[PDB]
Amino acid sequence: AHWERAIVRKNVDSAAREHGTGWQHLRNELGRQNVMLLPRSQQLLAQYEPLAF
Amino acid sequence: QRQIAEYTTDPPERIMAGVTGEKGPLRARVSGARLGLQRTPARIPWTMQGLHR
Amino acid sequence: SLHANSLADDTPLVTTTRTLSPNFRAFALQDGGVFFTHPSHEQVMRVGQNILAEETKATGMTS
Amino acid sequence: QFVPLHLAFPRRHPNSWQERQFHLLGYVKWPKEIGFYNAGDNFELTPQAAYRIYKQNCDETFWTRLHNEKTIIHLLPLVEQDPGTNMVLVDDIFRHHLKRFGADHYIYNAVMQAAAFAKDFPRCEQLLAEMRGLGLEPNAQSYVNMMLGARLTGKPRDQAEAFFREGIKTGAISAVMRLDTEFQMWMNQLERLGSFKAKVGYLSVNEEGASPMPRDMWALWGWHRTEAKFISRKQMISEQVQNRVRSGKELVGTVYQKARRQPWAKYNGMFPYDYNGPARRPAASFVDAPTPTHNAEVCGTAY
Amino acid sequence: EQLPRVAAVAAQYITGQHRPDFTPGMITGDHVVIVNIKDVVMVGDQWIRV
Amino acid sequence: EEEQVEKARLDNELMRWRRLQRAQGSDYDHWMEAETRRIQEMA
Amino acid sequence: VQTGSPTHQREYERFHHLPGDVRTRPQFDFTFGETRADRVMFAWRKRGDLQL
Amino acid sequence: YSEARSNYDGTSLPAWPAPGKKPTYPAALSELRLPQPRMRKTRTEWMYYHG
Amino acid sequence: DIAFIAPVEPPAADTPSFSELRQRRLQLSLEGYDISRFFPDGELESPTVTFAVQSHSYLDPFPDCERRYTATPEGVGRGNENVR
Amino acid sequence: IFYSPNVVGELDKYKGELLETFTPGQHTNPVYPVDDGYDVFRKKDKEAMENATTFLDLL
Amino acid sequence: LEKAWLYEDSIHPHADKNPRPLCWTDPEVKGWKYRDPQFIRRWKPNEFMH
Amino acid sequence: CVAALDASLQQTTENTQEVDCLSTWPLFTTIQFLVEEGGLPLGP
Amino acid sequence: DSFKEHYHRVHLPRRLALQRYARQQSLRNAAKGNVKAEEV
Amino acid sequence: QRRSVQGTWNPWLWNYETERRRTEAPQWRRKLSEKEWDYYVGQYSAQMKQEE
Repeated sequence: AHWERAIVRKNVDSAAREHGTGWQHLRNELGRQNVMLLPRSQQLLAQYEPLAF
Repeated sequence: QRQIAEYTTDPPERIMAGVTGEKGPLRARVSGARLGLQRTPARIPWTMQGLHR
Repeated sequence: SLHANSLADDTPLVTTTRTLSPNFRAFALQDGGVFFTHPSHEQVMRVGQNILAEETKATGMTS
Repeated sequence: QFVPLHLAFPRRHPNSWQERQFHLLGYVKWPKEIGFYNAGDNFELTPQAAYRIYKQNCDETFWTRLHNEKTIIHLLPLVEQDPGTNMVLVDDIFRHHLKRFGADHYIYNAVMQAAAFAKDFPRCEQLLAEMRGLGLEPNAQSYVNMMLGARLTGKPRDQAEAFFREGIKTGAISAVMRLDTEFQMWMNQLERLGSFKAKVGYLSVNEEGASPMPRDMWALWGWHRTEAKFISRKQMISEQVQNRVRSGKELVGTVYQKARRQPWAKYNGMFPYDYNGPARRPAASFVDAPTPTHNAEVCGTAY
Repeated sequence: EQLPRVAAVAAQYITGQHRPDFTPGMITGDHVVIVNIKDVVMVGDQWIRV
Repeated sequence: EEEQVEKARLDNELMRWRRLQRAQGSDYDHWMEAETRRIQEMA
Repeated sequence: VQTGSPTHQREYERFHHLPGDVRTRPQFDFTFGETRADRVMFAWRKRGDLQL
Repeated sequence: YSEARSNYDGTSLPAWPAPGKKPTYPAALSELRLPQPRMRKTRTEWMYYHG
Repeated sequence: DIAFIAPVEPPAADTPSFSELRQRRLQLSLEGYDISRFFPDGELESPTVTFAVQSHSYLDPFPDCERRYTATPEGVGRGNENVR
Repeated sequence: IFYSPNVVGELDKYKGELLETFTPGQHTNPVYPVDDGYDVFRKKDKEAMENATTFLDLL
Repeated sequence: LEKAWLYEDSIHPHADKNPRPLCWTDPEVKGWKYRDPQFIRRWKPNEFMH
Repeated sequence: CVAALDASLQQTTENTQEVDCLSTWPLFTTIQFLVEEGGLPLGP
Repeated sequence: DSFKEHYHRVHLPRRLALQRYARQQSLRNAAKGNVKAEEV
Repeated sequence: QRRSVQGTWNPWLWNYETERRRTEAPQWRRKLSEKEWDYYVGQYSAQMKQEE
C-alpha cells in the first residue's frame, strides 16, 4: 500500500505541477473546500479528464 | 558677480579648484557632486580603505 | 509559499493563474456545489496549435 | 602550489544571491525613466530625471556648482539632439547658477561645451569673451571646448590652431612635444570622440545595457575581491569622507604603495554569508506610488 | 544555477516523473539539453571540499 | 625601487603573520586566557 | 549509520546521531592526497589535552 | 437520483451570500488558545471542521 | 481636540540601511538628551521626516469643571512605538 | 446518466463576491501576462508563449 | 541517463528539435518577515465629519 | 527681472516690423544701460 | 560498465556529432562557391 | 475497460499554457506620468538629502 499510494501521489503531484501547484497545497485546499476526492480519483481525473482536473 | 563668488566660495574649494592629481582630476573635485550615491565609482584601493583617527 | 498569505483565511494556498483561467467560468448551485464551464478538448488543442504557429511563423517550422 | 588558494572561475555565487546582495547593499530598482545600469554596469541617470532632480533640489542647502555642472553634463546629449528646446533648460540652469553661486570656471566651461554641441560658435566666442572680461582666465577645459566647437561647426584647422596656440601662450595647456604633433594628438582624440550624430565617433554608439539591476554584483574594479564595484552605503559614505579628509595622499603614487596594493598576502576566506547567501533585507516598497497611467505605452531611450 | 538543484530539475524531466501518466515500468521521458555547464556555480569551498 | 618593493613585501608578510598568529594563539587555552584578560581589562 | 555516498554524506556525518563534537565540521581533512598509515580521516579541535 | 445531505433534516446555512455582499470565510489558523505559533489548518482539521 | 502625530519617513529613506545610519549617528551623537528616551529615530535633525497624524479624537470636560472623557489612538497607529 | 442543475448565478473566481449580472462576452476576470522587467534573472520563455491571449468560449 | 544532452559551451547541434526554454523555480525562494513600512494615512471628509 | 525681459524679447522676435515696433526701443535702452554701464554678462 | 566507461560510451558519438557541426560552419564557406581554408 | 469522455491527456494539451499574474503589474519600460515623475524624483531626492 505504501508504494501504491506513493505512485498515485506522485502522479497527482505531477499533474498539479503541470498546472502550477503542488500536491501539498492541492491536498490542503481540497480538504478545506471539502471536496473529498481520494487520490485514486484525483489520478483518474488527471489522466482521463484533464479539463475536470 | 565677483562678490557673490567670494561670498559663496570657501577656502577648501578655492584651494582645491586648481589642483590636479596623477590619475586625473582630484577625487574630491570629481565626487563633489553626487546625484545619488549609486553613481559613485568607489575608486579607493584596499590599501586606502582604512581611515585614521 | 508565504506566511502572511498562508495565515490569511480568504487567500488559499494554491495560486495558479494561466491563459485559460479566464476561460474557465464558475457558477454557484443551490446545493452548494460549483458548476464550471470550460472549453472543449478540440478547442484547447486548437488554441495550442495556434500558439505554436504564432511562435514558429518567424523562424520557420522545423522537423 | 597546484592546489589553488583562491578561485576566480568557476563562480561562487548563484543567481538568487545577486538579487539578495543588491537588496542588502541598500540600492533601489528605479524605473527606466529615472535611470538604469548601462552596458558597463554603471548607473546612468536619464537627462529628464536629471533636470527633474535639478528643479526639485536647486533650492536646498546641499546643491552645488558641481551639481549644476553635472546636470548640464547629463543634458548635453539632449542638447545635441534638439538645440532649440534644451538650450532653454541650459539657460535656466545658468540663470540659477548666477543667482546662487555666480561666475565660475565650472559653469562657464559647461555652458561653453553645451554651446559647442549645440553648434553655436558665436555663442562660444561670446562666453569666452565674457570670461576674459570678468577676469576668469580661459582654462585648458575652455580651450578644448573652443577646439571641439570649431571641429563640430566646421571651422578650419587653422581656426582651431589659433585657439590651441592661444592656450599654449596662456599656459593653461602644457605640451611636451612639437606644437604640430600636439595639435594632431588633440584632433585625433576629438575625432575618435565624435558627436552624438556623426556616425564615426564613439558618441554615435547609442547601445545601452537597459537593466534595472547589474548582471554581476560581485564585479571587481581593481585587483582583489575587497575592491568591489558595488559596495554598501555605509562603506560608500566612508569612501566619500576619506576622499575629502585624505585628499593629500591622492597626489603621489609611490612604488611602496604600488607594491603594498598587491593582494597576494590578503586573506581570502569563506565568511558565513559565503555559505548562507547574502543576508536577507527588505526592499524599498513603493505602495505609495500612483498607478501607472501609461503602463501600456513603451518607454523610449534616454537620448 | 547550482549543480544539485539543476541535476534534480533535469532528472525530474528525464525520468518522465512530471507526466501524470507516469508508470514505473514504462520508461518514458523528455530530452533535456543542458547548456553552459562550464558556467555552473556551486557555493564557496564546495569545489574543494566535496 | 628595490628597497621600496622589499619593504612592501615585508609589510605584507607581517600582515599575514599577524593573521596566522591570530589562529595560532587561538588554541583554546591561550584564547580563554586572552578572553578573560580582556574581560578584566574592560571591567 | 551510512545512508549515502561520500559525495553527499560525509564520513563524519555517520555519528550525527551521537551528541557532542561530531555534529560540527572537523578542522583537519586527511582524506585527500596521500592516505595516512593509521587511516585517520578527520581530526577535531584540540580541546585542552584531548583531541578526537 | 442524488442526496445532498449534511445534517439529519438536509438543512444548512446559506452557502451563497447576497449579490454584491462580502462572503464569510472559516478560520484558517488552528484552534489554539495561544497566538503563537500561527499554524495553518491541516486536512484532518479541515475534515473535523466540515463534520 | 486631540491628534496622535508620529514621525514618518519616505519609503526611500525607510530602507534598513538608513535605519542603521541613524542608529550609528545617534549612538555616536554627543548631545545631552537621552537617545533611548528622547527622539530614538532622529526626527528633529532629519530633513525628510514629517510629523503626520494617525488618529483623531476629542476630550470633553466633566460637568463639575468647565461625550467621551478618554482618548486612545485607533486604526492606523494603534499600539505602535513611533506614535509618540 | 442525466444532470439537471439549479444554478444561482455567475460567480467570480478571484473575488468571493457573487455577480448580480451575467455577460457571456466579457471575461469575468481579466488575466494579464507576467513580464515586469525589474527581474534581470527571470527565466525568459518564448515570446509567443509569454504573450498569447485567449478566445471567448461562451460566444 | 541517455536522454540528457550535456554541452560544455553554449553551442549545440540540437537546433532542429527546437528545445523549449524550460523554466523552473527553486524551492529556496522564501520571504522572511520584514518590518512593516510606515506611511502616512489618507483620511476622508466623511470620517472627519462624523 | 532680466529673465522676464528676455522671455518678452523672445516673444516679440518670434513673430522691418520687428525694427519699427514701438516696444523694442525701451527694452533696448534698458539692456543697453545694463550691458554698457551695468556690466551684465549677457551669457544666459 | 564503469561510470567513466558508460559516460564515454554515450558521449563519444555526441562528441563526433559536435565536431561535425563545427566543421559544418567551415563547409558553409565552400558551399557558397568560395572555398576558403580555416585561418588561425 | 478504460475510456475518457473529455479526452485523454497528451503532452501537448497544457504544454503551451504559461503562468500569469492576478492583476496588471507596473512595467519597467513605461511612460511615467507627471504624478509618478514627481513621486519617484521626490523619493530619490529624499534619499540623496539624507545621504548628503
